[PDB]
Amino acid sequence: QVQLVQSGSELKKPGASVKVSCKASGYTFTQNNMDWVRQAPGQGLEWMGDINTRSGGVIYNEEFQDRLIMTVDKSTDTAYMELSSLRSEDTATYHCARRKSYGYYLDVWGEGTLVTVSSASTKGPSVFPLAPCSRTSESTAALGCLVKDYFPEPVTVSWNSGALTSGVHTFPAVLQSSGLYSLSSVVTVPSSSLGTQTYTCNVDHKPSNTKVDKRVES
Amino acid sequence: SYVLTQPVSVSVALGQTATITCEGEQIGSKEVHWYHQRPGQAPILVMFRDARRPSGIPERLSGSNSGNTASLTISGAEAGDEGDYYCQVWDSSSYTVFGGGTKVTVVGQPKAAPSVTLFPPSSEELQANKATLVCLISDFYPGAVTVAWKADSSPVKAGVETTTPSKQSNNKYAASSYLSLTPEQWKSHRSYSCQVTHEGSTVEKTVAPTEC
Repeated sequence: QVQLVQSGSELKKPGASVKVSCKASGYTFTQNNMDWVRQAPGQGLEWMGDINTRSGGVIYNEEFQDRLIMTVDKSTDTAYMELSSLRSEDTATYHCARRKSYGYYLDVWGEGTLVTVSSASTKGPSVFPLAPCSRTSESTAALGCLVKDYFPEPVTVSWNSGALTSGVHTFPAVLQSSGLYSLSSVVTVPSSSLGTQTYTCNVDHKPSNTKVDKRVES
Repeated sequence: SYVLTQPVSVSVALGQTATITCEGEQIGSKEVHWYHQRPGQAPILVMFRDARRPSGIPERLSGSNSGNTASLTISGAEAGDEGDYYCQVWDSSSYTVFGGGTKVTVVGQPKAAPSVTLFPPSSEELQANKATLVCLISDFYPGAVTVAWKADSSPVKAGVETTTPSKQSNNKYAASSYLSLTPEQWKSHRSYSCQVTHEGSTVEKTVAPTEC
């Protein structure tokens, strides 16, 4: 399967630099050029540049040339983007995207890496269990995790190390006036399986290197 | 500096046809490619070289390009067609150029009533001298939803943070509302309620500190 796997999201200070990776697999790396495209929140796509994976020569969007270095490691089929002298307006999701062989469209896109540029402190979330106190006999039951007070985005949530997927609903975060985010993830279960199996949410906040596993039901 | 111009937004109803334009000087002499970005996902290629579809794209999507206008037509519109569409060209001097995007909303869709869950503050949070009530609202359509909080029937006009509704992979919307209280405020009332109104129907969930 053609895959383009990107490195994790990060918070950087203004003036610093970020280096994002894109590991390619499932095809011969030197058969396609690689491009980098970014998207600021709520905005459109902005092309940054394209690299020839055989020669390492690049074509840049002129606006980025002075502070963007695109390279490849042909020994690990990985493409890299290093953006320096970071500015607040560089906050965006950076995607690698494969260029069609002998063509000029982008046929496969990576999922993106969110880079936030800010002087604000990173803050890993506090995870609290969500359960009814005594809610009405019914075969449905809602259990959750409140991922509280984190910065920046993004956060990912899974349940029971990824085994639990059915009935899972992870909600988009609210941004509080304090500049911190919070989100919730809920699982709607069968009420009979409540005492039989444990339910644990797994929260990952890459910008702060925070990983939390929280037992909701035992 | 080659420029591509797209309309800001297009609405299309279920089963219907709509066209998104991509204007450029003499764009008919270039090859135009299109991408669809669904809410919270990465873009995907949906049309290349004006009118060719890549793997998995149904024939009800078509493309054309002539003169100064290229276009993408969505026919038989489905809920999954919602999202932002971008046109793109390669220019020998400007290199890769994208249009600004068109937001496509799929309308004429049927009503789905929301599922509402209200959670009280956890014991762990109360230990940390905080209390958040969490009201989760899922599987609704259309997006318009109003959320009101009450403390023993009286409206709460402090400590409420509600999320703007966002689309689920289900093509239905979700939203969250959070009420922040101190542990003393939480235990000072017999009940708290989250009231959600959707297309004229109101549903309510309640929590009681004495049940905790």
